[PDB]
Order: sequence, then structure tokens, then C-alpha cells
Amino acid sequence: KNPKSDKFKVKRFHHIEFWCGDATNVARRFSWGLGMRFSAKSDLSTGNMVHASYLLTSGDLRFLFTAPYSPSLSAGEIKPTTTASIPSFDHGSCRSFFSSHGLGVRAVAIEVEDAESAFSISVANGAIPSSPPIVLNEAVTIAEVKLYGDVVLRYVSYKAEFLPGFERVEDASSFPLDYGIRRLDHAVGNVPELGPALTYVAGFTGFHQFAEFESGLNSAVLASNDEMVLLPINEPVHGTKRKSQIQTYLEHNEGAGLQHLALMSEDIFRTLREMRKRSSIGGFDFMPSPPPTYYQNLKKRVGDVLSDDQIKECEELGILVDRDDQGTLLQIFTKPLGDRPTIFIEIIQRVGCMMYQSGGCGGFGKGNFSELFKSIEEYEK
Amino acid sequence: KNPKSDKFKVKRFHHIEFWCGDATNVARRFSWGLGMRFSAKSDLSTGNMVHASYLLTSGDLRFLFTAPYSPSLSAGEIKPTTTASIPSFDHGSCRSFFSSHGLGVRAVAIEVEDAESAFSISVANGAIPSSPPIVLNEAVTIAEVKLYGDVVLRYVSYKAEFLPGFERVEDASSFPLDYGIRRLDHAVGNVPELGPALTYVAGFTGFHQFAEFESGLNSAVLASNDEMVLLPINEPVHGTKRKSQIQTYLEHNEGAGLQHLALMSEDIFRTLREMRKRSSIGGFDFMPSPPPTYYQNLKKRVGDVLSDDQIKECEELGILVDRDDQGTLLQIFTKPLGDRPTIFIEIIQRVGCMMYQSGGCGGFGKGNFSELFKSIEEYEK
Ligand SMILES: Cc1nn(C)c(O)c1C(=O)c1ccc2c(c1C)c(=O)n(-c1cncc(Cl)c1)c(=O)n2C
Ligand SMILES: Cc1nn(C)c(O)c1C(=O)c1ccc2c(c1C)c(=O)n(-c1cncc(Cl)c1)c(=O)n2C
Ligand SMILES: [Co+2]
Ligand SMILES: [Co+2]
Repeated sequence: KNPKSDKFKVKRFHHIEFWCGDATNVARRFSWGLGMRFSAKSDLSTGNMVHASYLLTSGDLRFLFTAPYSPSLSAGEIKPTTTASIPSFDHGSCRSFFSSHGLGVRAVAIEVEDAESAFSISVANGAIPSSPPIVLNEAVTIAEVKLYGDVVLRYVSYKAEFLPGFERVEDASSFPLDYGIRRLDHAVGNVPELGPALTYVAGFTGFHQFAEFESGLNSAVLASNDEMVLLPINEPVHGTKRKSQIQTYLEHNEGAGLQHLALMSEDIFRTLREMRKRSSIGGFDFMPSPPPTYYQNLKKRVGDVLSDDQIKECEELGILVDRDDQGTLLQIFTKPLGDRPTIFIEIIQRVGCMMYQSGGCGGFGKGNFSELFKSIEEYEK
Repeated sequence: KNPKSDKFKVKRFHHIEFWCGDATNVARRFSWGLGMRFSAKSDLSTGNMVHASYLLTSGDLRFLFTAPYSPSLSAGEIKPTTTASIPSFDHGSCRSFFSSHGLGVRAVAIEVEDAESAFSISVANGAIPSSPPIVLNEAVTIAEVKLYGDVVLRYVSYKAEFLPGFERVEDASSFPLDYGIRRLDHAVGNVPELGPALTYVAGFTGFHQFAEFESGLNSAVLASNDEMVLLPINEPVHGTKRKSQIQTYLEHNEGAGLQHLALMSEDIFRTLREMRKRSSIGGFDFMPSPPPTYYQNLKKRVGDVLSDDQIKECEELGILVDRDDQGTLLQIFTKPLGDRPTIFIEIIQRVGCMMYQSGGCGGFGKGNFSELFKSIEEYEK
């Protein structure tokens, strides 16, 4: 059931902004590790005396990495005279965020028809304002409201390349890496209590609950009208034998925040070969692989969608497979992206639900919990 | 002239510690960019609830990258009960350093015979104490005194692998990269006034002035008895046509600090080929190459030490060459390692002064200033 109750017109995920202490090093690590090209910059070389911001792209996926310069460089400026290319940036806010959470997502940015209207309607409907609508070079409007913890939902709209004040990077310094990643599929937040977070966010967006089908979580997925913008939220399940990873997140993150980014690949086998090649030479590590009994059981579960060659190719790369009533999902998870056991990345590919492909096709892999438990028992035997 | 006036017994450079906000990402970038292997860790997985520290090694070169966890993880501990593997670490100090300077060197660590005696003698002779001598697992003693700005000189001594509490890393996650870098040759600080910084540091160490032969600096090199520990210091030359890069450093760094690390390569041609291969895929960028007139002039300057093939091979990689009265120096400089125009790395190789090779052989390349100026004029013509 899809009531299509969006309170304003939402298009797609536009970008994800990380707040760091040094944007250069994080960005270069991510670029090599995920096969994303350097495509735009806003920094000292472009006249920005406030923050350094570097954009990585792969397909439609846009990762923005931002860090503050010394406030002394811009002590003379006022908001009307600022050289910051992202007007919502605040030195104090950024340093506070990073010292409290470490490396993490500050903004989930969705493109809308009218950022000003989206902000006004949102705030009219309970959204806590974070940064008012600002019009950039009469071309782009940006606005921000609080999402959960210190994460904001950022509205972007275009009258008619990233943002004004960003320069395209010299493609001597722009190597065309690409491991097949194409777009952001979903972005997941961890909160201490799911109910009030859902009510708040659904309240100001009109996003509806996406239909789902002893893991440590309860969760729910908010979706836009066409279900291309997907914003799941988890809370911990306490009192279990094994400690909830959601709770472990909240402890090490100092509260609520974004837990994982799921990036869609057009060829998850090529992506995972390319990423695993680089795990120990600057890239990303992956979750420990499941026991081969897991692979000795998915011919009986998806043997009509994957050949015996492809299911074995899943066993090399450590891919998990799950199935809705309408589609199939291939997925794998990185180890945490930074020092703390907080944010991580998920690579996914969806098979089915062709009309274009409809969003959420195959679900989000919650079935792999009991399947991995089951498999672990059978591998012990 | 070498008076050999060391007030205590100094052996060699032991390690360089960077203070960052996320040690994982900086360390992985450096590892890939410089060809350094991951060799030890101290973090949550080893019981350290205070800081994450990751050691990279290449030959004798040791880079340590450290970042703070949330203070909440160790709120119950006291210094006697600490799980920190580096007892001098302080959450507040580290966050303050990084927000003030950004990514940068916190400690220049030299190995001594007796860290306790070196600290006592140093403080007796004017050194500002930073962290008293602490004995680690009855095996290693560490002590710290202020060097300049927020940089400390760290004394390490061993009774008889990095430090207690560090674990060797699983060499599944330890890929044996190596681009030829072998040891730290010198470590250079920028200060607003050279005189008082020299007097202070020479005052408590007994290090002597290393004999040297419109650049924006005045400098001087302090050296230990065998001149293997080399600690140059610069100050800006003001009032010039072109603004002093030392002054630009002090502005963007918020004061004094370490300016560059010079790393010795056993094959600077292989190192520079390997590093330049990776510049645009996660590694380090290099200074813009000098005009070919520079290369059309060094046959007349070092044509007796480098063949015509090797001097052309210098022209590909952008290597600079300078000459003392006793040796020859090959050198090149990276662009700054992080967001700010502050710290950078120098790769060098020295040719001559064989007895082992004596330190400082060939100098530090100050002659390349007027040679580059001259060359630039001749290339205009
Ligand atoms: C759930 C969920 N709901 N929504 C809306 C999503 O997008 C998701 C997921 O992506 C998803 C799906 C299956 C997973 C995991 C995740 C994050 C996961 O994290 N782990 C896990 C790995 N290592 C240590 C621990 Cl404690 C747990 C698993 O085993 N499975 C099977
Ligand atoms: C000097 C010095 N003294 N001691 C003790 C040392 O170790 C050094 C050096 O290493 C050294 C030697 C030659 C250099 C440079 C450096 C750091 C340098 O930085 N630059 C430069 C590059 N790009 C922009 C600007 Cl403004 C300046 C140059 O041109 N030359 C020729
Ligand atoms: Co997911
Ligand atoms: Co030097």
C-alpha cells in the first residue's frame, strides 16, 4: 500500500556530505577504496576561506567531504560577505560534530522541486529548522532541517555543476576510476527510540511506511511517493544474549546518527572484486564471510534466479542473497569506515520488479539474519 | 666543526606521531601513497578505550597515526587504571591540537639510552616538560618535552615490538608495500623567530649547529653528536616581493609547528615512479616540475656524479639536485599532505661521504633556490 502522501515534490537522492577534520585524506581514501572520481572542489584555491569541500562521484552517487579551515582565515567576514560555498557551514558546529561523533555523515541531501517550499511545509509540519532557505547565485536553493541526532535532511532545488562556487577539478588530477557503483539506494539512521523518530520524520515529510517482507534491532522504512528515496531507521533490541549492534553504535557515536549507506552497483561482482583487491592497500575491509553452508543452501532459495556459476561466484566474494515476494537482493557490508564501530557501507544490487526498476525491490535483507544463524548452526554440525 | 656536546646519549630517530581526527583514513591514505606497511595497532580490538593508534613502517621509518575515541568510553578510568598505550595522550590536548592545526605532527621521537635521564637533564637545562618519564611494562621508558609550538620532542629508551600494548597486525591485513623509503633524514620546524627557538632547543639538548654550504626564510640545523638526528628550524623573511611560505605556514597552521619531513630513499627514482603512479588514485601530489632549462644546466653542475641517462631520468620525475663540498643531494617535495598549506614531505637520496654514510651529506638543497630562479629566467628567454 502506497498512499503517496509526500507533502512536497521529492525527486532523488542528491548527495551525502561527510563532516571530517581533514577532507583531503578521507576523500582520497574513499576515492581509491570505492572507485569514485574527484569531480568538484571548493577550497582555498577557489577562494573559499571557510571550509574545504571535495566531491566524489560514481554514476549518480555524490559523496561530499568537508572540513573547516582555521576560523582566523575568515575572521573578517560576516554571513553577507562569506566566502563559504555551503552557507549552512559553521566552524563551531563542524568541530563539535566531529569531536563528538568522529567521521560521519552530516547531511542527507535530496533534490526537490522547490527547496524553499519544502522547508516551509516541513517546518509547518513539525520539522526542526536547521538552516533557512538560501538562494545560491540565483540558481540553486538549499535548506536544512534536523533529521535525527546531529544529521540534517538537506533540500536542494535547481531553477534550470554541483553547487555555485564549486570548480570542476582538472582532469590531470581527476583519474576516471569506476568499480560499477551507480547510485545511493538507501540511508539508514540509528536512534534510541524508533517510534518518536518515525513520527517526527514521517510527520514533516509525508513519507509513508514501506512494506517489509534474534537480530538486535527493530526498524522501519520511510519512503517517498515513487519509493526512490528510502530512509530506514533502527532502534536497539535490548536484553538479548548478544549485545545489540545498534546500541553499540549509539554508545560509540555519542547518540543517534547515520548507520549505513547502501550503494547500488550495476555489477556487484565486478564492484566486489575491485574493492576486495584494494582492501589491504588503502581501501575498505569487508564483513567476515559466512560459512560455506550458507552457500550450500541458497541454491534451494534462489536457484531459479542465479546460475550455479553465479552462486559460486557469490561464495568467493562473500555476497549475501535475500528474496522478497517480488525481487531478489544481493548485498555485502564493509567494516566500519573509520576508527569507531559506527558508520559502514553496504553494496547492493537488485534483481526484478521491472515496469525502470521499482525501489526496494527485494527488500533490505532482514531475512539473512535467521538464514545466517541457521547456516552457522549447520556449519558447526 | 662538531663539538659533540650532546648533553645525553642520542641514538636515532625512532618515530613520528601524527595527531588526527580519524587515524584509520589518514593511515590508509599514507600507506598507499608512500608504500608503507601496516605493522602495529593499539585500539579497541587491543583493549585501548582511549585512543586509536596505527603504526606504518618502511625500512626504519615509523609513522604513527593517533586519534581520540569518545571520552565516554574511558570516563571510569584514572591515570593509574588507564587503557591508553601512550600514557602522554590526552583527549583535550589532542582535540585542541587538531582543531587548531589540522592534521599535523605531534611528536618527534628520538631513541635515547635513558629516557628518564634525558628528560631530567633536558628540564635541568631549560626544556619545558610535557609529559614526565613513564616506564611501560618494565620494558620501555617514554618522556616528552616541548620542542616548538604544540610539537613535543619524545624520548624513548629500551631496557633490552613498537611499544607495550601494541599488537602486530595480522598480515592478511598487512600487505608488504615498499617504494624504497628507508628512514627519516630530517624534520623541520617553522617558528616566528629563529633565535629564541634555536637557543631553547640547543640549550637543553646540547645539539650543535650543522655547517651549511631571495628565498623566504632564514634557517639553521641542529644536529646530534654523530649528526644522524637533524632538526632544522626556519623563520620567515618578511618584506619580500613574494610572500614567505614560512609566514603562510604560520598563518594557516595557527603558529609554529613541523613544516616538512624528509624521508631517505635507497632508490629515489623507483620511489618517485611508484609515488607518481598513485598521485591521482589516493596518493600524494608533487610540486610542479622545474623548467627543462634547469635540466639543461645540471650536466654543468653534477655531470661527474650522474650519467646523461640519470639526469634525463631526473627530468621525467621532476627531481632537484644540489651539491655540497662533500656530497650530492637528490630531492623532491610533495604538495601539502592535508587540507591546509602547512606540512609536506620531501623525498631525498644522498650520494657521497662514505667512511656508512655521514649525515647531512650534500646539505639540504638551499642552493636550488637561486638555481631555480636562474633557470626560470633562462626558460623565459
Ligand atoms: C537490517 C536492515 N534493515 N534495513 C532497512 C536495512 O538496510 C538493513 C541492512 O542493510 C542489513 C540487512 C542484513 C544484515 C545487516 C544489515 C545492516 C547487518 O548489519 N548484519 C550484521 C553484520 N556484522 C555484525 C552485526 Cl551485529 C550484524 C547482518 O548479519 N545482516 C544479515
Ligand atoms: C631550505 C631547506 N632548509 N633545510 C634545512 C631544508 O631541509 C630545506 C629543504 O628541504 C628545502 C630545500 C630547497 C627548496 C625547498 C625546501 C623545503 C622548498 O620548499 N621550495 C619551495 C617549493 N614550493 C613553494 C615554495 Cl614558496 C618553496 C624550493 O623551491 N626549494 C629549492
Ligand atoms: Co541496508
Ligand atoms: Co629538507
